Formats: sequence, structure tokens, C-alpha cells
Amino acid sequence: TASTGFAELLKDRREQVKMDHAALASLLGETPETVAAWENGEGGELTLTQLGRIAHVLGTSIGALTPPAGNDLDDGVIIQMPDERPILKGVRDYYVYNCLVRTKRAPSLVPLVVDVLTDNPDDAKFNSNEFLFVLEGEIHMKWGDKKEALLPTGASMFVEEHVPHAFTAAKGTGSAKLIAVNF
Amino acid sequence: TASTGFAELLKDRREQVKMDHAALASLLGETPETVAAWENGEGGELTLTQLGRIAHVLGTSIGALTPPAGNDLDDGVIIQMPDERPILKGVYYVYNCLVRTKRAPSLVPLVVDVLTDNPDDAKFNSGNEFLFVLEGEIHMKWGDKEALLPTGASMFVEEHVPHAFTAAKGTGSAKLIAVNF
Amino acid sequence: TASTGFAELLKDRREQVKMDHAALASLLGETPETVAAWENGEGGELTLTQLGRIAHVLGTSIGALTPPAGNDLDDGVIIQMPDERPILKGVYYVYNCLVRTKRAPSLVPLVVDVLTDNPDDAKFNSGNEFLFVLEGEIHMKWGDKEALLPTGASMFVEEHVPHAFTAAKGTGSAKLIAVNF
Amino acid sequence: TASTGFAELLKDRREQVKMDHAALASLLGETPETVAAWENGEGGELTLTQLGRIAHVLGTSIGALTPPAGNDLDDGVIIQMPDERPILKGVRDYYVYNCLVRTKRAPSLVPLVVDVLTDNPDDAKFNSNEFLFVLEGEIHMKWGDKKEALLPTGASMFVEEHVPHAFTAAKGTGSAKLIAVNF
Repeated sequence: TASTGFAELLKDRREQVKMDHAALASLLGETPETVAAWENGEGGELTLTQLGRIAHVLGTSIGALTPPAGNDLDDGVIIQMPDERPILKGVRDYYVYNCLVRTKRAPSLVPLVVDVLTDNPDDAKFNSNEFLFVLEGEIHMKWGDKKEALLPTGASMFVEEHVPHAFTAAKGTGSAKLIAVNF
Repeated sequence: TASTGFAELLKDRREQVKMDHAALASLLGETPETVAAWENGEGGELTLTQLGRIAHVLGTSIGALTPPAGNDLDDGVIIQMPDERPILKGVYYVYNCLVRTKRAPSLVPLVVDVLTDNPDDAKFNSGNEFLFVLEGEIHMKWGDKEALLPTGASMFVEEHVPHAFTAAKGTGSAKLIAVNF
Repeated sequence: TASTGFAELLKDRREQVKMDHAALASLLGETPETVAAWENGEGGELTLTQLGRIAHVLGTSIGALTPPAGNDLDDGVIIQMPDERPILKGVYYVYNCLVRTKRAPSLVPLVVDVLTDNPDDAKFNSGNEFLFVLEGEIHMKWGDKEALLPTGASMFVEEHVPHAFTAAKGTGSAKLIAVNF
Repeated sequence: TASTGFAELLKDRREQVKMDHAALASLLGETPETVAAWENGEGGELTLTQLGRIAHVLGTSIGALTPPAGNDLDDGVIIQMPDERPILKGVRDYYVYNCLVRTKRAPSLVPLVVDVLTDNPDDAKFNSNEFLFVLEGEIHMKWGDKKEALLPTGASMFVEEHVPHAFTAAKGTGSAKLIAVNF
């Protein structure tokens, strides 16, 4: 939880720097009562700005004083039925992003089924780790300076971070689909 | 800046999970305009609880949406003169805090004044820690082991290890330089 | 290069711990010339045991003294055509390995052919793993829990979690795309 | 241990990539017997070059197939008496490095007592995280483009990684000493 995580992390950092409620309260310009309260799990109303100041006085970051994402698994597993997929369209029309399962235990995991609706290579716009798999059709991949390659169904690829790239269905083939797993 | 840093990282994350303003807004019970306000540096009054909810909806943590500690160095250096040391009591023990930096938050160095020379009254307490015997003779205890450490002796203590120091029996007091990192 | 990488990192570490050739040599029972040979790219014949001793004397690990996996990317990209997939048997299970890279060693993706449609004969096995039901209906088990997953369903399984799949009872077989990272 | 660590890490990576002794042996051009042996703790004689090839085939690094530094603590502690300090002189004469305690459980920890024998600032040569404390005398610190500051006994400082810097005793004071803790 947020307030409880903050309460346990605040106390930890406080002592880590040899301060007692009195000492931190003084640097902060608050009462030992207040600091004691926060550490009792009563800081949920503290604002971003107030938190930044606390983080500054303790010489660390807000992230260091806040709990991790949390657990949303059921005995280590999380499942998503195709009916629950949130959808985002890249209108210009061009791409449809069908978001697959995600988890707070691995925040960087952003998997998707990307429908590639355009089959005009020249109409590809560079975006800028990721694993991909051609689900259906033929994909025309372009990367680097805004190289390319034509990939058949079943081909897989890895694109390193910061690598600008664009996807389009093979010219004339109409459309294509791919699984993109960002991680 | 906290508010500034959040605006940028919030935009990055929301975009990362393929969420438009409306979607995020819908899940939070807010307006798409309010989200755009946040991503514009106007999230300063957001409460810890709210940030947590925003983080939860974006499947990540508050730390992921907040900026790093910051930079308080002068071309890579930060210096502390002996007069600036904050002094904290261990009422027993006196902690004279040495230089610290937001670029290495875990660095907590100190000159510890060890005021008691009676091991029998030693009290155990307590990441990694490096120690150096600055003055006197230190009686050290740990485990649940002991050792007499003369001036100039150095030691390393791993995280979670209970230990205690006192000046050698009848020596009055001693000083340690402790570097927690 | 392994030999090249080692030469450089060996020099860096030895210097880091304030050791001259002679000192290192003394502790290893070698000559100062032999060490200079190593730091010159001539450590190719050193045995695993020896590297470990060198590492030990330098108070670090063999990994600290050896180069990273390397770079097999083409301007950040690596591609695998369906014909290049190595195929491995799970004799039951067929593992068609997809693209891998030395720049992300933990990435082990596959298309798994699930050949049995009898949950009773399911066998449990097994970092993080993302899965997608490519074809058919998958019967999944884990914990010590079950679930019927239709085509297009996606799942995430955390490290150390025992689980097993089989095609739905009487469906013959199914296919999964599994991404271990 | 090295051979045993390698045996447990090799097997781990092997299976991690779905291979059996036969499969890896084939890619490697060796017998399942040999690979089985290595995994039985019999690979201590493998050379650096041979290891690199194994690491290459398994698509990872030698470090990923080798055990961590190891444990050299006594119930979490390691002590060094001033008599055991290894010494290195920076002759040009100029500096004496009295190495303090080190540990395989924190390899980056390199503490030292540095005797600054020169008191001619102009004779300071830039070296290029670290915490420092002036033990004795006055130190003249220079950093950045090959800024400066005069630090009295008891002052402490933090120097970030890659920051080129040079130390010298205050001009005319003769010599000085400092504790330098690299980490």
C-alpha cells in the first residue's frame, strides 16, 4: 500500500541517517508528532510537492520513500481473456493496438497484437527492448536512418532500445498482424 | 523538479501502455483535461494516495513516475567542512555526520564518538559498512564473537549483522570513522 | 574477444586494487612477465580453475574479469526466418526456438507445440514468462489451480512457479508462443 | 567454487535454452559424455578460449556461466589489523597507498590511507564513486579540467565516477594524509 509503504520507508531512511522524529521534524519545520504520524501510516494526504521536500531533506528520491508496484498475481499467474483487451487506434486508420496481459510485478512488460492496416511502405513513420513475431501476412520492416527487410509469417525479430523503426504490410498485400512484446 | 519530473514520466508511461488521456481519465474518475494538466506540470497538489492510484492504473510504481534524487555536485564534487557536520546524539554514542550526496543516497559516512569503555554495557544495533579505528582501541562484538581493534585497524560489516562497539575496558573512549554505503 | 577482453579488465582490476605486476605474480606463484603477458592478450590458455584463483586474489569474480556476451545485432536488429528455428523435442512437447540475442541473453522465445489433449497426463516443470495462445485451446495448471484458455488469451507467469499445459480435453493439440525474459 | 559453480550454471543455461546434453554437445562438437562431465564438476581445465566458445554457443557471457566472487567473511565480518596492510608507492616519492580491508562480498570496496608526500600544488597530476576524509594536514584538491579547494583536517568529500582529480598537501605544509574509500 502507499501510505503504509511510505510509513515503513520513511522510518527506514530516517534512522539510516541517524535522525530521530525530533531531528527530522526540525529540519522539516514540523512537529515530532507529525513525523511520528506519517510513520504510523498517516501520510496519505501528503502532496507531491511536500513529498519532494521530504525526499530532498533526507537526501534521496521520492521513489526511495515509496513502495514497489505491488502484487496482482494469483499464485504467480495472471491471465487475460481476448475479451478484456483494451484497444487503441493509431489513426492518421493505420494501426490498431490490442493490448495483451500486463502485470505490476513486471511493469516493463507491454505485450500487444498489432494490426498493420497499411500496405504502402512509403507511408511508414519511424517510432523509436522488444521481441516481435509476424502473426499473419507479410511485414515490411524499416529501421535506423529515417535499413529494411521483408518478413514472412512466422519470422521473429528483436529490436534493441532506442532503435527507431517502422512497420507496414508488404506492398500490395493489404494488411498484416504481429505480436510485439516490449520488455 | 518533482512536479516537472512527474509530468514527463507520466506522459512517457501512459504512452508506453498505449493509454490516451480519455482512457486514463476514465479509470481514475477524472477528466481528460485534468490529466493533460498533470502532464503539464500541474500535479503538485496530488496526494500520495492519489499518485499510488495513478501508478496502480498504469501498472507501475510511484517511483517509476517520479524523478531521481537530483544533482547537488559541483562538477562531480561535493565538500563538507568540519563545522557543517550535523551532530546527533546516541543517548553513549555521538554521531558526527560527514558529507552526503543525492547522487549516492546510500552513502552515509560518520565519525562515531564511542564514549563508554565497558563491554558489558555494549548494545547491539543494525546495508554494507566500512569502518576504520580513528582513535583509541575499540572492543567489537557481533554475531549473537569479539575482537580488540587497535588504532588503524579497518573492518567491513555486511548488511543485517548485529554488532556493537565500546572503547577497550578502562581506556575511556575511542573514535571510529564509519562509512555506510 | 575473450582473451582481449580479459587483458583489459585484468589490467583495470589489478590497478584498482593497487597491485603491481610483482605483487599479483607473488600471490599467484607466477612471474611478473607472465602477468604482463596476460594483460597483453596471451591469457587464452588459462584454465577455469586458474581464472578463479586470479579472480580470488583480486578479490572479485571471473565475470568481473571477462567481457560481456557481445553484439550480434545489425544496427540494433536481429531477424530470424522460420526456417532457421532450432527444433527441440520434449519427449509430448515440441519447442521451435525463435530469435535470441547476446544483447538480451535472458530472452528465450518459442512456439510450443502442445501435442497432448489429456490434462490427467499433464506434467509440471519450471524467470518471468509471457505466453499467448496461438492455436487451439490450452488447459493450464499451476500452484500445486487450472484454467481453460481460448485462442488469443495471454498470460504472464512469475519465476519459480510450477505449471503445465495440454490441449483442451479431446481437442487433439494446440500451440503457444512463449516468451521467457 | 569455480568448477562447481560452472557446473551448476552451465546446466542451468543449457536447459534455459531447451537443450539436452546431446543438443549442446552437437552444436559444440563434443560428446554428451563431455558436457555431462562438465556438469558433474569436471570442467576446471577448460581454457578461457574454450569457455568463450561455450558462452558464445549458449548466447551469453562467460560471467553468466561463472560463480560470484565468494564468501570470505566470518559471520558477516572481516577485519584487517594495521600490520597486514599491503603497500604500494607512487614513485615519480609522491604517494604511498596503504591498502585497508577488502572483501569479495563487495569487490568495489577499495579503501586506503593515502600519504600525500608532495606539498607543491603545481606538481599535481590528475588521475580520473569515492568518499574521502582528511586524516592529517591540509589537502589541496584539484578536479575537472586538467577547480580546486583547500581542505582542513576533518573535512570530507565525495567524488563521482570518472571525475579526474589530483591531491597534494597544502603548499609549504610538507605532507598530509587522507582516507579514501572507493565503492
